[PDB]
Amino acid sequence: TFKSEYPFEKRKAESERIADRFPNRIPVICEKAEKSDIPEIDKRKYLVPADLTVGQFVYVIRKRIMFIFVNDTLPPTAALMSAIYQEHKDKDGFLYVTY
Amino acid sequence: TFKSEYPFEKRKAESERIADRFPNRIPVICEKAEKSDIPEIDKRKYLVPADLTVGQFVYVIRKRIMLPPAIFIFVNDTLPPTAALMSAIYQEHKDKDGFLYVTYSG
Amino acid sequence: KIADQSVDLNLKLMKWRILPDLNLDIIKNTKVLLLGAGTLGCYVSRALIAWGVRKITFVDNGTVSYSNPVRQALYNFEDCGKPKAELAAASLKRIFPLMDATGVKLSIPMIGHKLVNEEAQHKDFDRLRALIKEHDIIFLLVDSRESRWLPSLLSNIENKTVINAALGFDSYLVMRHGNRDKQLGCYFCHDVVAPTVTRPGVAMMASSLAVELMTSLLQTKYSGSETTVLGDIPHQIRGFLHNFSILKLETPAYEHCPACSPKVIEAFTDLGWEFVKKALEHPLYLEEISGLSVIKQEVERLGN
Amino acid sequence: VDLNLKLMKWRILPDLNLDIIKNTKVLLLGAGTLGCYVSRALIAWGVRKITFVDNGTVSYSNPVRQALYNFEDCGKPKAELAAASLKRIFPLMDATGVKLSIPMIGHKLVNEEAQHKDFDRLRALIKEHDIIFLLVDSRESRWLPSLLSNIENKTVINAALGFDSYLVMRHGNRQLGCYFCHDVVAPRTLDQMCTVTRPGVAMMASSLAVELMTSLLQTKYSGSETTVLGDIPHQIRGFLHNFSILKLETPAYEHCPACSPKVIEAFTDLGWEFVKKALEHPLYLEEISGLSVIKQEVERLG
Ligand SMILES: Nc1ncnc2c1ncn2[C@@H]1O[C@H](COP(=O)(O)OP(=O)(O)OP(=O)(O)O)[C@@H](O)[C@H]1O
Ligand SMILES: Nc1ncnc2c1ncn2[C@@H]1O[C@H](COP(=O)(O)OP(=O)(O)OP(=O)(O)O)[C@@H](O)[C@H]1O
Ligand SMILES: [Mg+2]
Ligand SMILES: [Mg+2]
Ligand SMILES: [Zn+2]
Ligand SMILES: [Zn+2]
Repeated sequence: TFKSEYPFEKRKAESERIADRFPNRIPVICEKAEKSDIPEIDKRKYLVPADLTVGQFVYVIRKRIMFIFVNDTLPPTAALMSAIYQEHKDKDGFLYVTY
Repeated sequence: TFKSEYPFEKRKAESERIADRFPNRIPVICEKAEKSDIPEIDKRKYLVPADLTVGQFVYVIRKRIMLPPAIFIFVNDTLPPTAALMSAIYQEHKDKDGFLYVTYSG
Repeated sequence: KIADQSVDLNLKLMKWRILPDLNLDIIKNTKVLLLGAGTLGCYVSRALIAWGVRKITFVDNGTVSYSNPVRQALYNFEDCGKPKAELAAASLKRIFPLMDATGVKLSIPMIGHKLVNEEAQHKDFDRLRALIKEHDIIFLLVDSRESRWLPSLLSNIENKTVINAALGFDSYLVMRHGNRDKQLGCYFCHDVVAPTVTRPGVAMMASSLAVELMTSLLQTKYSGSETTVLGDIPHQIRGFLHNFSILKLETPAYEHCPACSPKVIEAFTDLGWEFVKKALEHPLYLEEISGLSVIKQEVERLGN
Repeated sequence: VDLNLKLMKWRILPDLNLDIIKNTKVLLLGAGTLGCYVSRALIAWGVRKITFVDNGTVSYSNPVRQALYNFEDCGKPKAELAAASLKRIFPLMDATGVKLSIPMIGHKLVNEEAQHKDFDRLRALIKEHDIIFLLVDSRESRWLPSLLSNIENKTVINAALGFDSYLVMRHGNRQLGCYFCHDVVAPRTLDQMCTVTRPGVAMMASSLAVELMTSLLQTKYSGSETTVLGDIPHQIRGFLHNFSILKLETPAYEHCPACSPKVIEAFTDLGWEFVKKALEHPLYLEEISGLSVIKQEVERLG
């Protein structure tokens, strides 16, 4: 997993570096759940724009691997990534999601 | 409750007697849910005919407590359909003492 | 040529472009009896001809009222005073002139009433049974349950498929009757199993669902599923306008139903009109025959 | 006809406002299967003024599906025929038909002079009515009416059909999403001009669309989204294959090619000059709405 690879001090660091360099972007991290058998994509970290919707984010993942739950909660397709960021951002500053 | 008042030896004895005096009837114990606030029933032991439906058994309870128009019946933590026959539920949710235990709540 | 082809071509396009295994011919050749040419009968008949149904027969004993045209989609303002069944048939032919559209002015005898003319209502009973026997699907589209009983019994006896549509103020029930062959319930099973002016949209919803249930029901059932090429074949559809909801329900036949009880079937088979005339004037005799009498007297002994 | 409605009020729903429904001026964009069944549901609800808009003529296959036309009507223009048909039902109707082509997005202009006049007449018709029903058979015929009705702050009720499903939804006002929000927020037979639908679908969508209007016209119970007639859903999706109805609500999308504030402002400043460019070059619309920037950011992340 991403959290396993990097410690918190490095996670919170680049996150706070993303805010100053790409403030319009939102640092999001995705990885398939253990139960899902779908392909796992080529990338995990994404600097999605704040005005991006979840449904638009589904399109980017389906393109990278031919349902997207977050904390036992599948958000509406119409939800913006910036809105989900204000409520679900981790202590490091990233937005962790799964599918 | 009914099972608290009588021990199993007495319960299974009366139930096996009911099968003699009334072969085509099902012994039903009906009690109010200890949480819900519906008028407590006055009679709790019912000898209903085998072909009686759930909805017909709902009707007799509603009038047994003079409840004006909602009533729900429960058997072993499920809501049986209204079209079900009491014999079919008695065949499946029967207790070892020979009684069918049902509960009603608002 | 373009007369018949236009409607059928539209349906062929639907079949070959979307649902190749759809059976259009079974629908087209289905002979439909519409009991009631009111709001439901008018909308049902329009959906049926759009599906290519060639033979539709209206049964109705009423005349067009001044307020009918605004709700009953086959009648115009100039039609006030005219008998409904023949007019509804003529109105269908104005839409699609190749229709085998027929109207029969006929009173369905109603249970719970003293006979006003034994000879005439006997003749009406014979005509009703003959009409049901010659058709394939029977739509029960009369507003009163006392008018549903005789057609339900005759259609069951004649082994025809019945589709009931009934309206509440903001709700509707569409259901198909069980047949004799694990038998499904009929319109009268529920009220004895569970004893205790409409919004314009209700009839439009009920009519279209009833026809779409029929067309699905006419397709061959997939093995291992209660579905067809057109989808589900539910027993009952209940819809509500106030919350824009729709529920599917299924009910078994009830042994003591005053309509489809095996004893009621047996008594009709034995006596026909002789049994019917007694049931019409004394509905309590029906509950005796079906066994409901013993059930009701038993519900008393349990509740007293 | 009024007596059946009058009984509905005091015998059943005393708080039901019938006058607001009767005096609602209704514009029907489309006199096909939806327009015909919608208008019948409307007059049953007592609506007095109904205007049909259609640029078509009755085809041989129309009468069995379009409940205002008879066999003898084939070849006649639809809009005026539909209005006269309503008067055959209810002679006191204020029913009129207007033969007008709605300019469709994604097409070069065939006759700018005539299509400019049609644009003007469309806007004046939307302006003079209270409720606009969008009952055409294609997405491209929905754009301009959706924009103009939003500019004129009129309530829009959209109905669209698939082979065995339907969509009924009302447009938000300057807020809820519009018809064009979903497809760009969530990037098959529904609203496809080549789709032949199961006959019952148009009947269901039509009645629910009108029942939604009558409820929407009633006052809201405070602390709730309900009226004396029940719910006022944003979207209704019905399916025939499993006899289900699903309700859904979506917010207005910032980069929608129809209701985005930047699209509103481009129209407000440039008018027909913006509309003409949008009709012939829809990508120019996505540039104005900001969808272009979002589309190329989905591209880079992919
Ligand atoms: N026993 C019967 N025999 C034959 N036809 C009947 C019988 N009972 C009812 N009908 C017909 O069934 C139809 C029911 O239609 P519907 O209820 O939609 O409208 P209505 O009752 O005619 O008028 P309204 O809309 O004012 O109720 C009526 O046309 C009526 O004439
Ligand atoms: N751009 C437009 N401007 C004006 N009217 C339109 C436009 N696009 C479609 N219409 C009208 O809207 C209606 C669409 O409804 P519908 O699809 O039920 O009718 P149809 O296309 O004539 O019938 P069918 O689809 O069975 O061939 C048609 O009557 C059509 O004439
Ligand atoms: Mg009636
Ligand atoms: Mg079309
Ligand atoms: Zn029955
Ligand atoms: Zn929009």
